[PDB]
Amino acid sequence: PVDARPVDVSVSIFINKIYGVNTLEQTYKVDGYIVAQWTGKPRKTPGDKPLIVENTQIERWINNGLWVPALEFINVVGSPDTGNKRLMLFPDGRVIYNARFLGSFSNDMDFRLFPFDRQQFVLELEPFSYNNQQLRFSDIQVYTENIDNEEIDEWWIRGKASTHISDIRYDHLSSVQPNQNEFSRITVRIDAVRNPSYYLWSFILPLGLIIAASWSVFWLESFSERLQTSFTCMLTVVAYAFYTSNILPRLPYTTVIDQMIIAGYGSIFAAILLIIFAHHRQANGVEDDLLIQRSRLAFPLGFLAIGSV
Amino acid sequence: QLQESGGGLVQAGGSLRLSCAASGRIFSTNVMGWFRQAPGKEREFVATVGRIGGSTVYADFVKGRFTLSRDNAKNMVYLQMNSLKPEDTAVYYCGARIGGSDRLAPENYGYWGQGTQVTVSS
Amino acid sequence: VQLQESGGGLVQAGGSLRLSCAASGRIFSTNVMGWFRQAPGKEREFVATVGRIGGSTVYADFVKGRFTLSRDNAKNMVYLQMNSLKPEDTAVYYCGARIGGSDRLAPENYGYWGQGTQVTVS
Amino acid sequence: QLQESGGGLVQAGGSLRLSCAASGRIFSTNVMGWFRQAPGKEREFVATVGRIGGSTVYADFVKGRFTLSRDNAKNMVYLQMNSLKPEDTAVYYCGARIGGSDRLAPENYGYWGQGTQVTVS
Amino acid sequence: FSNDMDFRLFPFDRQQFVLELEPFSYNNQQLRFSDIQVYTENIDNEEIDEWWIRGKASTHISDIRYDHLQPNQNEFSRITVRIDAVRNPSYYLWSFILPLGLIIAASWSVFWLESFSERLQTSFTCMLTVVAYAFYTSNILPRLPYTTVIDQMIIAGYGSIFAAILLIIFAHHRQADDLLIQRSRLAFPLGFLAIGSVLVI
Amino acid sequence: ARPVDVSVSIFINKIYGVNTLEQTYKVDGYIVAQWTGKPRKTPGDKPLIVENTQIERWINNGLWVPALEFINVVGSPDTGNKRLMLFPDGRVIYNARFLGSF
Ligand SMILES: CCCCCCCCCCCCO[C@@H]1O[C@H](CO)[C@@H](O[C@H]2O[C@H](CO)[C@@H](O)[C@H](O)[C@H]2O)[C@H](O)[C@H]1O
Repeated sequence: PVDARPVDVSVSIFINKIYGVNTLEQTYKVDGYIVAQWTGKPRKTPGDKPLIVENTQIERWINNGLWVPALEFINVVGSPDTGNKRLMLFPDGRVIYNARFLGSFSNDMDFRLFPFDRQQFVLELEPFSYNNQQLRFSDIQVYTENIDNEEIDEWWIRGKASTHISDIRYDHLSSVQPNQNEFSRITVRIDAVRNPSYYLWSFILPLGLIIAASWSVFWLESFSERLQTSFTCMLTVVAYAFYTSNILPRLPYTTVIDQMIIAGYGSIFAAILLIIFAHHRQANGVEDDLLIQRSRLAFPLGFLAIGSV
Repeated sequence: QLQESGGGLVQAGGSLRLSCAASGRIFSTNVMGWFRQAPGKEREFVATVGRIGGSTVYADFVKGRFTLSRDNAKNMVYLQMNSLKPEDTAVYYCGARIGGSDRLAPENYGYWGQGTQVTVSS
Repeated sequence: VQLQESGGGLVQAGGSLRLSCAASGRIFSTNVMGWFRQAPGKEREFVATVGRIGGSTVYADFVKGRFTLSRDNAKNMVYLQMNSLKPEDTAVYYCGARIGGSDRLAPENYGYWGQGTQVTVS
Repeated sequence: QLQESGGGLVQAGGSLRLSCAASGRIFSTNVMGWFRQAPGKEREFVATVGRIGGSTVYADFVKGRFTLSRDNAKNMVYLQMNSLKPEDTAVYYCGARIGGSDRLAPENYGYWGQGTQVTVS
Repeated sequence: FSNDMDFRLFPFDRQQFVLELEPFSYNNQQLRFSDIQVYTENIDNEEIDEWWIRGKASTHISDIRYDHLQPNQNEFSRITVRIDAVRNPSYYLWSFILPLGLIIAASWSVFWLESFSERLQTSFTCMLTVVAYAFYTSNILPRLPYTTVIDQMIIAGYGSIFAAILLIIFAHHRQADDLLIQRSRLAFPLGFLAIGSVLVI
Repeated sequence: ARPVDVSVSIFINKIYGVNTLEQTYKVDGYIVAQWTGKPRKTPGDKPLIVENTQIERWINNGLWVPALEFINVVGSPDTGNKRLMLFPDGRVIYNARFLGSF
């Protein structure tokens, strides 16, 4: 009439790589190993040595009564690709489960500061069917790749992997037995910063030269020259917008680069207005407001002013 | 701006009902989470809402003693604490999630209130 | 980047030594350092270096569990605890830094070699 | 340019060693293959190297009697032919594969040699 | 298969394609690799292939010791194969680098125009031509988290045309004389190639 | 003989991957189906959990687990873990993870 204590499960996760970020779906691929270790029923093994049971032989041991609880990735999108898997069965009842996995995982990702964004890649683990009165996680160890030089890396890892063990309490479990609606959850977090070198030298810098060069229209001598050249500048930003889009990640919001593109449109458009205004302002026909046309310094400073905010 | 309340001194095994009042630009109460910090020790996670509806995330030391409830109309959340123990003595803060993806990480919370002291004696 | 080996000397069969390699310059970490050796007439051959995954270390087939690589990232150093020496181990033990590529076992992917430390077993 | 040699008359059951000298732009002897053509019949494949290392492709009539080897030093290939029979009588040609996607197709070979006659009684 | 690949010198990069093999469950007390042999494809002509295999396949047999794991049971036998290859730069030199050079060089011809208006306006068409070319390249060349050799040329083009725009305006709006400093038709290509040389260090 | 009443719960984790031209989208979540079947014996006459491959073994022996089809799913959905909770009184709770294009 005395209940049995929960089965403690020690977990070790080995992360090989985090890649394949899909900005729109807020997913990312993770390749690694997962190790889970608990103590079950004592059993006989050949020569009383630890026994190794690999892959499809595991299901034969399950059919004959070996207990192997299903551990689910809470935030995995779809069924993960499982490679080799292994059971090490000890005589004293210990079981060690080791498996290779590759899966797509989901997370909350904010790319508004792109290309200077920071992300938190997480894996959440939880038993699929056994609550924390039957099965609980006792500890979680995480191991990651030893980086040599991160210069060629898309992401720069910062800090050691963070981990949590916590209880998830569900309000919609049919049966309502006292303290039978909580599950043990492992959470691992990997913090990283994007390597912005490629986006700084190939995207932001040329766009600054294109926008700056557009301010040279105010150094042309005739109104007709200032107007027709602006359209070449307008066409140069459109050309650059297409070059941007075809390479930058799709997002439901504008990034830093997207706002620079917008700022170039406004500047060029504002210059077209200023050019026309100065040439027709006086409404007399000799509209030659050279003083305002001498805003070759005031227009870039007005731009830089609006951008600071 | 966040403001806690409900703290107080209690004997071992007693109860409290912390309350957090939200005022300002918070879309809903799903963002608020309870934390605590004892003298010397670092601020640690206690409870907040889970990702999927009906679920709530509790720290491993809760052990079913505490419950998180909310009143989205009044923009408040309550932490009903029971079976309190001396180890639960600390300043209980109320924070608001900003971003990232770690409901349990204090690094991703801000707008902390002044806190409320909880004292359990024998 | 400059590397300087140390810890060599003479020892009898079955003895022990502790080699040290001090890194000075621009190094991202000690993960990039690896021990090599070259006996007279024999090529410079790989001995040990860190593994790709944490907790793992790559050892040449002749190590047979005798040597053990360790590191003090703070002091910016790696150590090689050599035990159960044999006459065949006599050689000049250099210290290289992986200069790229994906073959930790390949000397061609290492550089900034040191002056080397002599080890002789009788 | 290719030149064959080593043919001649041999008694049924005897052996011969055909040689093909290669000259010109030929980075390796892998592209070379042996063919034969009897009077009135079509030029049929005999032997050339296999795609993967260690493999060699032989016509179905060879039945282990012939062996293609190469001397990259002299830039040459040899066809060692044993257990010859009257059915093997033909002019044996040496060709160089000039692209295509069929090692066994004469259409994919150019630079043929004059050929060397093999005659078995 | 994954490996550490560095494409910064693209399209003149060399890569090491690696295969790593290890028993999944048995340490080197139970299962150890005794030898490894590798056989590759017999190549006819390499001018058609994207990569050129330089040298025979290298192999290694080492031991991997795992800390996270009785004594002497934490070590696994590993095979490593390495295939060294070099990219075929032909396609990228003729269709990408060469046309980009004619574009940059062609942009130096703005100094031979006999009017400030003509010099400053044609420069914008040149700028537009480099941007139109950056799209053509990005649409074909591989995606990376860093710049390549072609990406730097493109940046050099942007810098050349932008620098020329500043020189065209300075010459004309510093005095009232102008045409004589515009006779830098030789000085500009040398300064570009000069900087273009110190970029190769 | 009356019809079997099945109580269904559906948890939706994510809706993403809209394909505009094909008018499809991806949904990740769980489907829980409860219903009362025939009484049966279970270990210790307690609720029994059966997971994944062991579910099939139970069907062969007589357990009734009806297939619930997503009418508007495109191709076979990616079913992850699935579970049965079997009660002695006959109750069955089927629970399964799914990712599908709808
Ligand atoms: C002398 C002439 C100079 C011309 C200068 C022209 C400069 C133009 C700068 C364009 C800036 C665009 O910046 C734009 O900011 C708005 C308002 O914050 C953001 O707007 C968006 O986010 C905000 C939050 O910040 C939401 O509340 C809003 O509903 C949404 O539209 C856009 O996502 C961003 O694209």
